[PDB]
Amino acid sequence: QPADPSGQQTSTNTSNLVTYLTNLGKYLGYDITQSSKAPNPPYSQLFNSNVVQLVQNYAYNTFLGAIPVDAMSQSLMNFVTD
Amino acid sequence: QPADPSGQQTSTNTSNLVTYLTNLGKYLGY
Amino acid sequence: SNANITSQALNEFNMATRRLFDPTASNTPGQPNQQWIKQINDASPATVQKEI
Repeated sequence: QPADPSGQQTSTNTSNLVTYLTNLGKYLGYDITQSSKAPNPPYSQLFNSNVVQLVQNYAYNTFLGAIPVDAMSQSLMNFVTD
Repeated sequence: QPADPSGQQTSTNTSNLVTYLTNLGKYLGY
Repeated sequence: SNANITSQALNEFNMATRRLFDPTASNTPGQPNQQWIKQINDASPATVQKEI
C-alpha cells in the first residue's frame, strides 16, 4: 500500500516526544522509564499534620501562659480587652 | 489489509507517553 | 484524660529540635516516623515545599 508520509512523520514525532520527555524527567532528577522506582502510593501532603499541629498550638499556649503578669484581679491580668 | 507500521509505532509510543506521564506525576507526588 | 505537660522552654526546644534528630523517631529503616531527614529523603517536591 502507498504509505502516507503523515504517518511516518507522526511516528518520528512521537518517538521524539518520548525521547524528550525522558530527557526532561531526567533533568528534573527522576528516572521516568520504570514505574517501579516511582513511589507507591503518592504523597503530596506533609509527613504528619497531627504532630506538627499539636506542637505548634502547645508552643503558642506555653508562650501565652509562661510570661509573668500582674495578678491581683482578673481584669488586671487581662491580655486583650475586647 | 496489512497494517502500516506507522500506526503500531504510534500506538506503542502513545502507551509510553501515558506510562511516562503517570510516572512523572507519581514522582511529583500526585 | 489527655492531660499532658510541657513548659515553654522545653516546648520551644522540641519545636526547634524535632526535624534534625528526634527521640521518638525510628532509627531503623523500614519503620514509620523515621528521622525527618530520612523522611525528606523520600519526600515529594510538593511535600518539601510545604515543609518550607
